[PDB]
Amino acid sequence: QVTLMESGPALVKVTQTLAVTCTFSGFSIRDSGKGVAWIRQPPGGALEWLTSIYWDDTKYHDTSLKPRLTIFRDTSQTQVILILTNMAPLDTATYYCGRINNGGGWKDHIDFWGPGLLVTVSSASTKGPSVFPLAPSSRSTSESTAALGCLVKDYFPEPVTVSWNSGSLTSGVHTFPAVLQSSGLYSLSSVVTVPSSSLGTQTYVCNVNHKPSNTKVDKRVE
Amino acid sequence: QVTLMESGPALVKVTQTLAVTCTFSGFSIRDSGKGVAWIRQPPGGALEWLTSIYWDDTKYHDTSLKPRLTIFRDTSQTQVILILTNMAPLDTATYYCGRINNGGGWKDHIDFWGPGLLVTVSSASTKGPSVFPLAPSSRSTSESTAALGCLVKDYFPEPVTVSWNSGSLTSGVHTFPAVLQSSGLYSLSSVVTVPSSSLGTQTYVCNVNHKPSNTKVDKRVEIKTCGG
Amino acid sequence: ALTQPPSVSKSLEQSVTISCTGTTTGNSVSWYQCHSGTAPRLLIYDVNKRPSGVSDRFSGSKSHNTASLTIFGLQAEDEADYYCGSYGSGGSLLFGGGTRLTVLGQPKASPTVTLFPPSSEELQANKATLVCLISDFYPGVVKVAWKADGSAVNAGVETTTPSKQSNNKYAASSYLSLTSDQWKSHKSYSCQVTHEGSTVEKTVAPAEC
Amino acid sequence: ALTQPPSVSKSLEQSVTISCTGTTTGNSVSWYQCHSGTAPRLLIYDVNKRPSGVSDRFSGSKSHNTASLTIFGLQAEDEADYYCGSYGSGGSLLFGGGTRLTVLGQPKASPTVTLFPPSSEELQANKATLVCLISDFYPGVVKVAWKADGSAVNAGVETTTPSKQSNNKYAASSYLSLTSDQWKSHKSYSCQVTHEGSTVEKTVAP
Ligand SMILES: *[C@@H]1O[C@H](CO)[C@@H](O[C@@H]2O[C@H](CO)[C@@H](O[C@@H]3O[C@H](CO)[C@@H](O[C@@H]4O[C@H](CO)[C@@H](O)[C@H](O)[C@H]4NC(C)=O)[C@H](O[C@H]4O[C@H](CO[C@H]5O[C@H](CO)[C@@H](O)[C@H](O)[C@@H]5O)[C@@H](O)[C@H](O)[C@@H]4O)[C@@H]3O)[C@H](O)[C@H]2NC(C)=O)[C@H](O)[C@H]1NC(C)=O
Repeated sequence: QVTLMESGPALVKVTQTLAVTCTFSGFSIRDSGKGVAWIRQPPGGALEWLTSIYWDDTKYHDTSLKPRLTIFRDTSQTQVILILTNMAPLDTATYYCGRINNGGGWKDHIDFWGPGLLVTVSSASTKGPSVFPLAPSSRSTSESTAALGCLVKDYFPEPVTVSWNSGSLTSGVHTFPAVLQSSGLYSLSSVVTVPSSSLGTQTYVCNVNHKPSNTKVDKRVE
Repeated sequence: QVTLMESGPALVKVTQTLAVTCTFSGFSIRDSGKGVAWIRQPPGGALEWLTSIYWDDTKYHDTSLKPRLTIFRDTSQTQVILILTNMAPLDTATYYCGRINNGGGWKDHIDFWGPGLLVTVSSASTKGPSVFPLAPSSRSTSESTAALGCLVKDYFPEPVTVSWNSGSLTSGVHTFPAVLQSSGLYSLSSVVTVPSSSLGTQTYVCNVNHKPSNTKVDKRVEIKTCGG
Repeated sequence: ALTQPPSVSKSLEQSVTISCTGTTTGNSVSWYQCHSGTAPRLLIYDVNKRPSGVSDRFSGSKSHNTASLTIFGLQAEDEADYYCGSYGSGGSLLFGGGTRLTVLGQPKASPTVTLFPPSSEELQANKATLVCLISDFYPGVVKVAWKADGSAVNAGVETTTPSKQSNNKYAASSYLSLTSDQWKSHKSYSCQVTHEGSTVEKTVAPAEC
Repeated sequence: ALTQPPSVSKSLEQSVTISCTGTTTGNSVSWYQCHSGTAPRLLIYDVNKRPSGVSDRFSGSKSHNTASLTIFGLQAEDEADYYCGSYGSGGSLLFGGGTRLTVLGQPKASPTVTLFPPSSEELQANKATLVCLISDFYPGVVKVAWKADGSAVNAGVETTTPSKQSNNKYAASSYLSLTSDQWKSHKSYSCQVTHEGSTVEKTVAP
């Protein structure tokens, strides 16, 4: 074997609706022990329930969701679809589609999953500033231990697309993780202790995007 | 008042759903005389209805795509949602929500429309706008209708907006035919109509904003020419 | 479905009809406009009847086959497109095929223009987009004399289907989006365009030559 | 509903156990893994039986009202997140609180709090930030203090939780709020926080 390809939009405004799609490999049989499900999770918190399809057109959900929520497949279109009303910001979450199977009389397996997605949600209230320097052009740190850029002004929703490490050098240049700076408005950058001073020997000039307002931006001094 | 709008995302992968929403203003969810519908506008040509709700809380849609279409309105919001299941490139259109009005006994018209929202189907994805100022440059001034603008290139999809001087100077503006590049990207050169001779005593500033991102920018352009 | 003609033609301040002519079994009817692709504008609220928008020059009229719109005082807006809307076959809604109206014998006018080399941000990227704002012209048609150094048709061509303007008169602004080899080979850009007759001129020097 | 503890630890190839609630009627209650929100994995069918194609370093036991993931031989994946959950009723799930764990017995990580000063160019971004860097604490802990000599302050909320690392040497940041007007108002801020009982000063300049 089974697979569960998962697909949907990446990002949306607050107050909008959400919808998402999932398609299996292996059978669509209406009968069998098999059933289908969905899950979500805000980053910084636990995984949580939404809804399922059992054997036959049997379906249900937590009553706490009920009026916001609806769910239908089209297996003639090979697809499962979940639909939700009016995102409050905390509905911003990871999402996943999944599979169920039958054991005993009304007791069941809960065991297999697609790749999942970030349903990004934010206010549209955002601006067009550049990235800006931290570089030794002013005496922040010595040439032997600096990073040159990767700060974007300020805004209401995080994040700037900050990243470090993930090459073969998994140790010694290990990360300093970041997610917020409430500097009158929200704001991001991060640094590692590597030598730099300029783009002259390696790509130490650091250029970046602000994900709630997609526009990658560049700035250099050396 | 009345006001209406089709708020949603700009583009979609072929086999996915479309899902989009619209809002009441200046009226009631109970009006016997008036109700709500959805519509779409084929590229550069024809027009095509989809579906309705009315105050009686009954529902209707065209046969000819039935299983592919859906409507409901969540009374906890009192906002109206349109859904379409699994696209094709030819679904690319301006979708429109609208307020139905009826003389009754099955006699209706549409009384108001929103601005619409454009929707594009593709296997591709978005590319950010690239920007620079437009004015009579170092080698020109003597234009036969003088103009100033925020020039934008290599964008996709289309939605972007422009004005000058704090976003207020907007004399003689319009949308020219949009440029296409063979990569699938697009470009523009839309302008405010403004005199080139005034700059020693009256001079001007660009304002522009994208929409798939709200990339709002202003740029002063006050001394750009150096010749006739 | 509801058939309509593709267009009809009468001249300025004259009068004409459009009608919708297919399965018009539905018999209370409405009519609508779209112009320059903006949000559609109503005309007829029931088949003989209209509100505050255009309360004199248009008129609504009854026939079983020809669901009929009749129009007088024809003016520069009447290059638009027009549509019928009967009520449908019960619990149902319809549109006509549209009619892109074509008022003839109007003024038109050869262009007025702004024409410029690119700002340095593209020269810093080794691309050389000279632009002509082919603008302010009538009728909504083009014939080109911009042959100077191949300027009419290269790289990012919107020497293509025009659009309306807020000054009413049409525009068709277009690029020369080549590399810096533009200045090494093309040195004049005389933006002559014709609109059933006449021309107007603008050019510039190359940027790097 | 369910409940789970925040974290537990021992070294690789050692034994440790993780608590959860449960029910006798809902004895189809089961343990799970998910690593930093990616691609979950089920461990047990009901509370005690490992399914085919799942390995055996561990047991949830037949523990009914309290599902109980013990481990015989710990491995590096045993500080992914781990969850406890069950079938509800009438087409509904039931799901638990998670636990990030740690495999303490690894080398460890100490004591790498550090301050990088701003640069004068940072003021273009409306900032002159304390780049108060936080790595190498074991387990990861900090407590609030801060100073800026005799100045008043507007510190923000800039301290992250402890978080995942490319070499497991646990890390965070606390990049203090400093805007350009705040910088002109207050200037001489410092990275005063108790990184596992250690701290740094290096009061800033542009
Ligand atoms: C006592 O017992 C009574 C019977 O003895 C009960 O009465 C029955 O009540 C129900 C409603 O609760 C009513 O339901 C009917 O359901 C139909 C099928 O769902 C519906 O038809 C629609 O048809 C389209 C076709 O494409 C479908 O797609 C729709 O899904 C479908 N349903 C819906 C929800 O849309 C019937 O529609 C009625 O209404 C229209 C009205 O049209 C006119 O009014 C509009 C007002 O806005 C106006 O815009 C239009 O221009 C029209 O002028 C009619 O055309 C239909 O004929 C029909 O009247 C309908 O909802 C049953 O019909 C009732 N039965 C009878 C025989 O009347 C009663 O509830 C019980 N009460 C108690 C106290 O126990």
